[PDB]
Amino acid sequence: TVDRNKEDIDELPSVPPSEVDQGVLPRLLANLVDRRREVKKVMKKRVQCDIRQQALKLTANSMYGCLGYVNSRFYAKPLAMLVTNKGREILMNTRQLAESMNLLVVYGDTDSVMIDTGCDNYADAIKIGLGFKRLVNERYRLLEIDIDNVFKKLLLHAKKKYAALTVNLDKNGNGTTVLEVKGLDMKRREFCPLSRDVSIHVLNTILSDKDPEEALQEVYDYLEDIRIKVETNNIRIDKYKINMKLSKDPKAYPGGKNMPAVQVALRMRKAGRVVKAGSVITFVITKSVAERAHALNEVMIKSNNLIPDPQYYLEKQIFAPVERLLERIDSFNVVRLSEALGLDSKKYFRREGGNNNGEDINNLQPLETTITDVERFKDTVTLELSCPSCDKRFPFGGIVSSNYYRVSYNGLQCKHCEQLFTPLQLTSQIEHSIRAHISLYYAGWLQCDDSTCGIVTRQVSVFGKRCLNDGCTGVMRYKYSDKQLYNQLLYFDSLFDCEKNKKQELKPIYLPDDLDYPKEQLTESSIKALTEQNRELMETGRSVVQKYLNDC
Amino acid sequence: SSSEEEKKLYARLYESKLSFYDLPPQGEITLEQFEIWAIDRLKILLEIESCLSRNKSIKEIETIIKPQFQKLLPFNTESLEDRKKDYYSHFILRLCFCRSKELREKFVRAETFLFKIRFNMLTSTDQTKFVQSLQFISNEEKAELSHQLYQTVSASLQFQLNLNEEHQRKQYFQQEKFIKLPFENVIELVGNRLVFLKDGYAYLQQLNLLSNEFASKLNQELIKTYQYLPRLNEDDRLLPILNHLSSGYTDEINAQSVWSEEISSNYPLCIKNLMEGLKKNHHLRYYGRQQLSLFLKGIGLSADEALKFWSEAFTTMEKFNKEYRYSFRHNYGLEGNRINYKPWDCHTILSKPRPGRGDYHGCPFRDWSHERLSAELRSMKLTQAQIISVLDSCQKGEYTIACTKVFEMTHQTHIAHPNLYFERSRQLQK
Amino acid sequence: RTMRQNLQEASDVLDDQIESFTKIIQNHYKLSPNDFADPTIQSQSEIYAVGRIVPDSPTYDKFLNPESLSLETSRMGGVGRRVRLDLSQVNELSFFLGQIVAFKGKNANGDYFTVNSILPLPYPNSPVSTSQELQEFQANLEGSSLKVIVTCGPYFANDNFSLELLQEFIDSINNEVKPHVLIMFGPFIDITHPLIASGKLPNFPQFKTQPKTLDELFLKLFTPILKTISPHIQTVLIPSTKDAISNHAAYPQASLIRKALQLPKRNFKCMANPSSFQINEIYFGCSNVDTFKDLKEVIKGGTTSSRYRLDRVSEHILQQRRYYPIFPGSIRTHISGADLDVSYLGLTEFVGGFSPDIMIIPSELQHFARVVQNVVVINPGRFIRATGNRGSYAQITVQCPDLEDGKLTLVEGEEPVYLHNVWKRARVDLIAS
DNA sequence: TGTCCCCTCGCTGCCGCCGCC
RNA sequence: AGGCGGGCAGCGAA
Ligand code: SF4
Repeated sequence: TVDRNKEDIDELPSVPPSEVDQGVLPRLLANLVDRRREVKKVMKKRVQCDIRQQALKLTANSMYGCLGYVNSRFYAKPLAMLVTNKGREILMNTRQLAESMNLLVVYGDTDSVMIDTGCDNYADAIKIGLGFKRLVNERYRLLEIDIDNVFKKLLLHAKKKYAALTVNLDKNGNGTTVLEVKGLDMKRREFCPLSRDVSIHVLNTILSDKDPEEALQEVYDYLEDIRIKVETNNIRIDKYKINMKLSKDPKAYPGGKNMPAVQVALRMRKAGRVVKAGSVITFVITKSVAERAHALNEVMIKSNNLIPDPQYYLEKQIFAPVERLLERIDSFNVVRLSEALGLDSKKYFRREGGNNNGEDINNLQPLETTITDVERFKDTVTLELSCPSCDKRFPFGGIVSSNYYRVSYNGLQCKHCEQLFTPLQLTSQIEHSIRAHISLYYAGWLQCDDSTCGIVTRQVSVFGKRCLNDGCTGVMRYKYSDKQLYNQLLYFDSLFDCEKNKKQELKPIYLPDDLDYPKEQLTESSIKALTEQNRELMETGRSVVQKYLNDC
Repeated sequence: SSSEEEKKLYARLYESKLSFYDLPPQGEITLEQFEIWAIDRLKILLEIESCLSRNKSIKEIETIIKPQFQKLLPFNTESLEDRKKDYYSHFILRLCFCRSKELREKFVRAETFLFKIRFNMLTSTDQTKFVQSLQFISNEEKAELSHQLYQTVSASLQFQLNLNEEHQRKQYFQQEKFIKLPFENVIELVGNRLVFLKDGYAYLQQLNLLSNEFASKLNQELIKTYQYLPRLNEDDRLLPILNHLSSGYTDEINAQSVWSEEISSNYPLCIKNLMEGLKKNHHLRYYGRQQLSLFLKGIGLSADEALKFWSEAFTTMEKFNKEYRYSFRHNYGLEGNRINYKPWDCHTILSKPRPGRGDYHGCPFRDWSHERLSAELRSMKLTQAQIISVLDSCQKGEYTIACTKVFEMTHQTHIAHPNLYFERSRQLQK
Repeated sequence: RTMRQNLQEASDVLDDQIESFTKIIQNHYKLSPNDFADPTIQSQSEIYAVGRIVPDSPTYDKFLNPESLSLETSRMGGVGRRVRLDLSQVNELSFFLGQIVAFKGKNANGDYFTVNSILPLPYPNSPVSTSQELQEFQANLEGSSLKVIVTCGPYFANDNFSLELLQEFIDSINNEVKPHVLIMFGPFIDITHPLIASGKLPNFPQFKTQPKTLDELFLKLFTPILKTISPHIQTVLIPSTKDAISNHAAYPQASLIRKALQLPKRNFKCMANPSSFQINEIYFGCSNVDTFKDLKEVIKGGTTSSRYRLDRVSEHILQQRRYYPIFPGSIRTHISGADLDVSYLGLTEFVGGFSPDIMIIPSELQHFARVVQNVVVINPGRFIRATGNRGSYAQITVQCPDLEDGKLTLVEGEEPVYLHNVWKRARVDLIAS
């Protein structure tokens, strides 16, 4: 169904229109979705059927994945490009729709959004969620969105890593909480079960409804209790295991003298164990790091008399994971955490403040760069744009909030008519504004310094700076100074520079009292994602300005 | 003007590797290159001025500034871009520094000294080529006066070119050419008697004459540029840059003596600990390295002598040059932003992390056990009452007070700086 | 050069115009510098005054009358002061703003310069060529006459981007007309085009890859069409200040980069605005700013008014020896304008002081071809009209030079040289596009 | 005969290199 | 000893 350029696999086709008959791929995928839905209706034996439904989901996902496998007999790179393109588009539209209803999206990941409902109860947020679902499902015939989980408290550590308290309803309207984690140092196999258990206890304590400082004190008490237990070796060895699977043969690792699992695998191979590529290496650091790592089975032998090193664990397996866990938590004293775990507090003191700056008089700083861009572009006028379709005129202000244009994932969009600016329809307007300003500059209007004369003319005397009024002593100067025109061109350049837009260093286009003041302000993550998604359009709009900045 | 004409005019302008900066440059360069080149030459010139204000020797000065040549304004290169960098930077600074007489004096002094250096690393063939590019005497006239000229210039050759052997001096004199000039232009050499003087003419020590002529011509051109500046006051681009650049202006202790008892007797306890740990382990760790290096810099150890001492204490040269030479030169502020780092005082030393096993930095009055400190005091012939006194001072956290007590018993009372300790100990012997 | 406007350099060039024309008038009329005095001060004696026509008030009404003009003296002549003009004693005149004039009068009272006679500026000399050059050009032409076509922009209507009539024109010049040199003026991609101004750039199904900038629009929409031009026809482009493909928005305007336009070296050349060049013995003076429409005269006298306006404009320009003598330049209220780079009016003057054999200044007025002061003036008009109807282009046919027919006049002197007689040998036909 | 499990993004630890305070 | 820049390898996640 999709017409594509077979001479260049990197060129992206467009969606085939409605009149083309449903094809082969959508039909097969619909059948597979029906099968998995029937399996889920069977769910509603349970664990075995869950294996069944996740296998069917994996089959459905592979039906898309092999559109990106090079050695697949049905390799179609443009297809996978287009599916990912549309997926990102729907994520962008969903987030923008969320902002349209004054809703706080706190995260999103490739098919999902997380919305802070501002509610202290379950049903209050559920009503908003159902309204959101109804509003979004109307946009698509077969795409449908649905509530997956409800989190009473959400802790976002970083990208792909977060922990939450899932609200699970019961038969008789009863609601229970369950700790759900994704991608953290807990869920890893490189981290010991001891780290897992203590981190589970820490998150259970923080996300529970207790006084924040009291929560931190309880966590600290737990922490030095574990410190004493680890130091005295009063813990069963089994909780010390570290798992790391080697993708390559332990002979083919160049810097394997540092990573310990390679040494453990070499010792196992010498001892008479079969270790190859893809094998999982389990080991324990005993008392360099790699030279003190030995397998569990060797360590479980009391005849060896191997005691795990409390120092390495108490630093890296425990302190760093908890420090990462509570980084964004209010009044998190990392120094107190290290003191509870007995680590050097000077190593952590430089992370809170970034250490002392340190500098002499650095005169490598031209006064051209030291001038703030805000004062440079203060004496400028905004760019004006006309929509090619609805002919509405709006001031463009970069990738920023406005009542007239949206920087959609595909490109610049008008709010009034929802049409998409082609790159030419924006570059031509940019060039028109630039040339109009240049022609006004070359109009050669002259202005007199004197305040009681102030006359503006295009007449110049053979004495250029002499005012043409009888006896006027004022200094005659150009009305459109080339400094002002350079400022305006630099403003047009800044409006299309990705870096400035991402740091939000663009001059606001509306004063707070303006009736056209944007009612919904873009989030920083949104601006970063958009400026990365429209990099080509921004760079072309900047190159148009650079056409006239190089000559100036 | 075309690119070919510009290249030809430039090759004519730099037929010699050095230039007198007579004809202003022709061409168009961006504001980026303008500001960058002006800043580069101003940095080199500020470094020459800082060296002058410390009364450093000429040889030391070129040793410091040769890498700055390789970095900022590389010389002795066939690249046209570098030569134009030099020319436009000189004329840009000419524009910037002509506003006041003091600025003109500073600029001409620094530029003439830079000319002296640049003529110094230029080779004798290249020096002859530049000088030829002030009348040279013929071969017969040199032969007639060969004995007197050789007598006049023998001492100068020996003391400047280090030609201690007489045969080398004679060979250099045979190839050396001379210029016939009157004594009124060479009076400074006439007073010192570095030039043979006959019939009112002085036979040229040519670098001094060249530098004096450079200074005179440069001052005249600076005055002329100041006259022409009001016409160039009309441009908005250059004026802020010129204003910014104008405001931008505004051994007894050697590698072997620090090992000797005479100098080590004036050390404090901490520096003795660092020195002894260095001797035992032939290597010191980062905080100890910086502490000892900054103390040695404070007591007057030169950068070259510090490098020799640090290299000999670390008994390969490859890893040394790779990893420690830059640190030991950067402590002296010769690279980066060139920070002449102040030696750590006792508060800075006590603010550093506490030393561990193998770490020798810090304060012994804080980091050592009372037993080890007491033994070190018995090694200094301190009586038991004195030991109890310094231990009482240490127990209260007054480590500086304990060090001051140790100074007084072993030899404005309070000492809060190891370099102050060393200086007062040296004064007590002076 | 760069987009810089310096007031002092502007004033220096403005003064230099007066100074040079004062020297020229003194040389031609055999007058001593003592005969020239300051007209801004009271004098009891008639004097010669040279200056620039300027309004009596710096903030002036758009319409001017002979009672509302003034004269601008040079720095040396009258300390740059401006004095009112009294034209009651002269009956026939034609003045415009920015004109340089040579005058005879007396300042009777101090506040007015009473005009008694005007000194007509001498017409500059015509180019000359030797016998060997003319014989070589005759051999080049192989007996046949010389054919040149001049076309001016814009090349497409205001409601479409179609260039089919361009295809028909190229077909004609390739297969039937077969000229020697083709001259095309700008703007090619006009920046004042209405769809371009409003951004209504449509998706073009005829390009595999849609253009993203107006320069790419030119490379995809003009360039392949200009490639269809035959190799045997040499072509020249003279840009205008309204070209979107040009990064030089001032007059005078530098030549466009032929490599930037992707267009082959085999038969294509790009010249500046203004420009002057030779095809065989011919002289061209080409400027792409509308002086005919913009020049607004102040006229007295029945005889002067009874003359053709175009002839008067041509005489004014030939006397001024610069292609756009009006100062300040015209503006379009802001949309566009003359965009005079007053610092560089020197490039706008006649090259070498010669009157061009053929003077071509495109104008928005009706196409015309006239002979004024032995100089032919051509305006082929816009290749297309606003409504898209057929425009016009001019074909210039010049007879092959021959020393025996006598149409070339010999110039007396030790060096035997021959003036070109263009108006005797050139037929200009304005063809509907 | 010889195969495979989408790339791509962001996160953490380790290793070697470079400049700096 | 510390922050940054580019490179490799290991791994959790969409
Ligand atoms: S008090 Fe100061 S000088 Fe004395 S040992 Fe301690 S750190 Fe060194």
